[PDB]
Amino acid sequence: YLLEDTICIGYHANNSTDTVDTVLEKNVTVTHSVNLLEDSHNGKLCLLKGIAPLQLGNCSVAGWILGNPECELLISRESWSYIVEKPNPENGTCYPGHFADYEELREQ
Amino acid sequence: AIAGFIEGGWTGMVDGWYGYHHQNEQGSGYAADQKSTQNAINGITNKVNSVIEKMNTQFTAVGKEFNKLERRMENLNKKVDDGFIDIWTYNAELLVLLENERTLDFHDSNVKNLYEKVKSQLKNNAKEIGNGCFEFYHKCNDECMESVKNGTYDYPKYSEESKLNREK
Amino acid sequence: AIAGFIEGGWTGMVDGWYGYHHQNEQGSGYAADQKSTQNAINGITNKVNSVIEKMNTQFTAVGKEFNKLERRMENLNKKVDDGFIDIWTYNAELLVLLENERTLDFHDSNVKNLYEKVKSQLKNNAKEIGNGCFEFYHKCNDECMESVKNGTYDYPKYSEESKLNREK
Amino acid sequence: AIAGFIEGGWTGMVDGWYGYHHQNEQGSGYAADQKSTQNAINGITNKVNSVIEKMNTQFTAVGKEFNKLERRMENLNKKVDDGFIDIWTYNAELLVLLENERTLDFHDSNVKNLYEKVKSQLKNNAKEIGNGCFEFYHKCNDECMESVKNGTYDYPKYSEESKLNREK
Amino acid sequence: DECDAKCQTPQGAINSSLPFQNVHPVTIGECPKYVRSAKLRMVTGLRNIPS
Ligand SMILES: *[C@@H]1O[C@H](CO)[C@@H](O[C@@H]2O[C@H](CO)[C@@H](O)[C@H](O)[C@H]2NC(C)=O)[C@H](O)[C@H]1NC(C)=O
Ligand SMILES: *[C@@H]1O[C@H](CO)[C@@H](O)[C@H](O)[C@H]1NC(C)=O
Ligand SMILES: *[C@@H]1O[C@H](CO)[C@@H](O)[C@H](O)[C@H]1NC(C)=O
Ligand SMILES: *[C@@H]1O[C@H](CO)[C@@H](O)[C@H](O)[C@H]1NC(C)=O
Repeated sequence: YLLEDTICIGYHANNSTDTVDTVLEKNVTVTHSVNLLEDSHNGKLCLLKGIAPLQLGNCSVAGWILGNPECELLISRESWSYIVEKPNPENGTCYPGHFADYEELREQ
Repeated sequence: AIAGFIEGGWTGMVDGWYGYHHQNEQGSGYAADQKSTQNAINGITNKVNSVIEKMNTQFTAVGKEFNKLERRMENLNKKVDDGFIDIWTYNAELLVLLENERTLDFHDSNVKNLYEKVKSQLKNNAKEIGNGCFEFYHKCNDECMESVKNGTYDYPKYSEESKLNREK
Repeated sequence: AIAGFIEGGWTGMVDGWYGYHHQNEQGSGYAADQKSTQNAINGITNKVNSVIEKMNTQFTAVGKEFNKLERRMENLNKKVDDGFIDIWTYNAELLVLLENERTLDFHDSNVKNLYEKVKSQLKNNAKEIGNGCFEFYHKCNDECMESVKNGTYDYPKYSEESKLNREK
Repeated sequence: AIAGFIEGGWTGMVDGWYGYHHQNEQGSGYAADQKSTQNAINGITNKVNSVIEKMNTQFTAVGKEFNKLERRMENLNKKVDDGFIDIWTYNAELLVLLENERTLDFHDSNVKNLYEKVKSQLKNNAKEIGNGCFEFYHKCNDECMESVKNGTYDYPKYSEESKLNREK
Repeated sequence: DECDAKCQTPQGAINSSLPFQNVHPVTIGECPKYVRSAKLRMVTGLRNIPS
């Protein structure tokens, strides 16, 4: 009829709504977890290992390197970590012709 | 054990992962077993660090640009890029699924073992009543209680003291 | 458990993976425990789907053709093709070996747990006789039987009824 | 079990991995259970062979040399070489970590099972005294001893012989 | 922007401490490996079963 002195063994619980998947079960809510997948960017063209890139505006590598009159980028840079070009620059080889080994120069 | 014979978890225990709940003449309390908890915390952390830190990457520019007379190289390069994504996506997805099951199984085996510790000391000086609950056949003080926890529990000091209330 | 203390399997049980065999005054029967069976069926299916469905492939033409003055590219391309085959062949062969052992271990732990369920309800109202066989110290009807199965077994309703034949 | 309830290992047992230590009127001895030991030796060997032999490699020259106007190909090739090293280094490091834990867990489950064998035969014809130590309530000869080992132990032939010293 | 990174994507920079990313396949830097996955979460704690 009565309940004397007791010791109960058990486990922790909390307000966590985190869910994981196992090889045997889906959508298992858990106390503590860790995300391994980066799904978010800052939306900015940052510096790389302390060095800024070379923004070319409306110029292509060709336009900038040949010195197309619409390309100048004022008092210019002397080191860059990578290059920033627009999907379709509008200022390149203003006088038509073939640029030899262009993809090679771009890489170098 | 976890969602098995011990149906749920304690929102009352905030000092650990696995532990105990005692009630006596002095009062009731939630106490986490700091030895099984720490070894589980350290162990899991190690698993996680291994998954993250083992991935070491050097500086690399993935992209390659080709001309209209370099379609084979362009495709060779796509084959590389895609083959690596295929491998990492499969491996990563499967590793997480496998070791998440392993982690969950590991906790279960720790609570089943924490239970067996208490069952081993309190041979017939207590009764298996609820889930992971044990019902003392003797008067277990805030002293005897905190002694079941650190495993230094004295079976004889309460062996005969239990026998009286036992046969009844 | 599997090929362990329970030596073999029942060709008589066709309704599940793990179950029971009862014999009483009414008759004998093979009944699969539909709860442990279903959770095992669902779980394994998930493991399998994960192994198959996680492998997603886009449209690709592996082959590349080179000229007599493109032996380096030809070989670069062989290096890619072979490196990927080496990885998939090793990973695939090893994953199957590892998770086949894991599947087999999982069934074993389910039958050992199904046993412990029955042992937990029938504390000393029965005797451990054979492999996974329990010998009732009381008259267990087609009613009490089907009650050990769904875990709603009434220990007191047969507690004293056992005691008589027990001491003998 | 391993570094658990059975605290340490025997430098005295040199004939196997898991076994027993007996002491009686005849004398004391260290004897390895050659059935659990062999199945563990064969099993682990298989795991190892699978890790080594599954790695089959054909004849290949990794290195490729390019000219000053082939920097893209040079880098494409570096991307391949590095991508494969990244995969193998991660996979290999993680496989070893995972299956080393699995091996260690496997030994533990074998000693816990070897214990339960002995506990199953010697129901109450002996007492659980130390770690994996059992204290006979009867006179167990070099004959009865070597019979607990091969599992052909005769419970009745010593059942009543124990009862006398038992109640005392 | 004036920000500093270890990994640059065409749409913005990424935190390189994690082993994987599903942002963009073509990156520049010390980058997490690109994966097609939507979630990659490892359980550390116990199943949250509080009722
Ligand atoms: C640099 O790019 C600009 C922008 O595309 C070019 O300007 C165009 O020039 C044509 C000339 O017939 C005009 O009709 C358009 O209105 C201009 N576009 C814009 C948006 O202003 C220009 O040709 C390029 N300059 C060089 C030297 O390459
Ligand atoms: C996961 O389960 C929770 C309830 O436990 C529910 O709210 C949620 O919608 C589920 N998610 C999916 C995708 O099934
Ligand atoms: C590029 O061209 C657009 C118009 O097409 C103009 O608004 C912009 O200021 C130009 N310069 C740069 C540096 O983008
Ligand atoms: C980067 O990621 C790690 C792990 O996800 C996190 O601890 C850290 O705060 C993150 N930092 C930034 C700036 O996002």
